[PDB]
Amino acid sequence: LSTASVLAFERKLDPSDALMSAGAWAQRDASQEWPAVTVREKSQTVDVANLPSDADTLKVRFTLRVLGGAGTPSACNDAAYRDKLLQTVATYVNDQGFAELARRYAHNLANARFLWRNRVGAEAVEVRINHIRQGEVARAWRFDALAIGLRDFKADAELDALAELIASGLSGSGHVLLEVVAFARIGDGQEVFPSQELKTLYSVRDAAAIHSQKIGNALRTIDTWYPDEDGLGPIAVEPYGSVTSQGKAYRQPKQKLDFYTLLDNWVLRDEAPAVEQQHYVIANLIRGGVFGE
Amino acid sequence: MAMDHYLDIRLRPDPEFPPAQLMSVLFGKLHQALVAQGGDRIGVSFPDLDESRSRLGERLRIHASADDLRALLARPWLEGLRDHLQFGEPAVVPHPTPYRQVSRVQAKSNPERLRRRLMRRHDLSEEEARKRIPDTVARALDLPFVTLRSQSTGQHFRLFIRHGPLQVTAEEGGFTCYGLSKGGFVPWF
Repeated sequence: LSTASVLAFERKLDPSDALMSAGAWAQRDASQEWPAVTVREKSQTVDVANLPSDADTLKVRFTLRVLGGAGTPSACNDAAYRDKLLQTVATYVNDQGFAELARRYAHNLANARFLWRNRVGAEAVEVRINHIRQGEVARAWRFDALAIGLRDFKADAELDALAELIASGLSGSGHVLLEVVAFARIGDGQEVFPSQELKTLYSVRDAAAIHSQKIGNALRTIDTWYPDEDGLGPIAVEPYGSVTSQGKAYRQPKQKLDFYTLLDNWVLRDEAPAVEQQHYVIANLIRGGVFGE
Repeated sequence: MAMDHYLDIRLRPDPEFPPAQLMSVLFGKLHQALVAQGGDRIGVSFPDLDESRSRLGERLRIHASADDLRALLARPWLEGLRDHLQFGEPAVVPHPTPYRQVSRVQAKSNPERLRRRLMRRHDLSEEEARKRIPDTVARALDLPFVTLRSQSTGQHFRLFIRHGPLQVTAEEGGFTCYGLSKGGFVPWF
C-alpha cells in the first residue's frame, strides 16, 4: 500500500478562448453579427487597440463544457491503491452530490471575476446565456453583476436554477453546453484587453480573443481557506495555490490546508478528513492537472 | 477648528487584481465625489508610506469634508469594490489638536514636455543637445504611485507626490485639484 508513480487527471470544466466584438448602447437586442476587434498599432511597439468612437459594449464571447468522470485516474499503476481510490470516490458519490461545487461555480459565473481588469469601466455587466445541445436556443438567461456581489457567498433563485442545471450537466448522466456573453461597456475610444504572450498580444482570424487558461483559473476561484487574512475572499485553487500578483503564499505546508496531507490521510492511513477539505480535494481534482512526483 | 469629526474613504479590497485595481476604483470614487467632485481638500492620502522609498500605503486614515465622505456611503456605483469596502461611523473627537499636512500634488517632473518644446522651438543638434541641453533631463524620483489606467501609455502607470512640513499649530486648507493632498489630512494617529 504505497503511492502510484504518475497520476494523470484531465481538466474537467474544459474552457475555450474568449472572442471580443463591439456594439453600441440600446442597439444590443441583435447581438449576433457585431463587428469584432481588429489589431491596431500606435506610436517598444505598443500594438494595443482601442474600441471605436461609436461602439462601447464589448461582447465577450466564449463557451464551456464538462467532461466528467473523475472516478478513474487517466494514468496509474497499482491495483490495490486503485481499488482504495475507487471505493473512496464511490464513498463520496454515495455521500453527496455536486450541488455545493455547482453553486460556488455559479458564484464565479454570477459576478465578473472572469474579467480580471475588464470589470472596471463597464456600467451594466449583463451576462447573456443560451442553452445549446444543437444550433438553436432552448432556454435563456440574463444577469447583472452590479446587483450581484463579488466576494459574498449568496445564491439567488435564478443562480440556484442555473447552478442546478449545470449540476445536472455535472453528475455524469446528462450533457450540458452553456456559453457566456458579457457586455464590457469600456467606452467610445478606450482600450481593448486581449491576453498577453511572453506588446506581445494575442489575436485570431480577423478578430481578437483572450486565452482559455485564464478563464479556466478564473472560474475555479473558490479558495477562502488561507489562514492569514481572509478579508480578500476567494482566490485561485491549486495545490500550493495562491495569487501570483501579490506575492504571498497561501495554503501553507506548515498547516494542514495542503491537498497532499489530505490525500495521504484520506487514502492511505484511512484518517478521513472533514467535508470542506473533501470539497477542496474534489475541487482541485476537478480542475485537472498533474499529480504524483 | 471647533469640530472634532473629520474622516475619509480608504481603499477597498478584491481578488480580481492587485492593489492597482483598488487604486483605479479609488480614482473612480474620487472622480465621483472627491477629486472630480470639485473643491480643494478632496483627495486620498495614507500614513502607511515610508520616507526611504516613497511607499503607497497599507491602511486608510482619511481626513476630508462631510459631503465627500457621506456621498460614498450608499451610492450604487461601487459594485465589486463595495464587496470588501466599508467603514464604521462618526463620533466626537478631542478638544485640542495640531494642524499637520502631507499629500501629493501635480508637479512638473517629466523631461519629455520641456524636451519636446526645446525640439519644436530650439531644434538642437548633437553636440548642441549634449551641451546646451543640460544633464538635468533625468527628472524622476521614488514617489507614491499606483497602477493608474488611462490612454496615455499602454499598461498601467505610476505617479509622484509632494507635500509640505506641518507643526502642532492650527490651520486648514485644501489639496490639489486632481485627487491628492497639498497639506490636507493624512493618516496620523
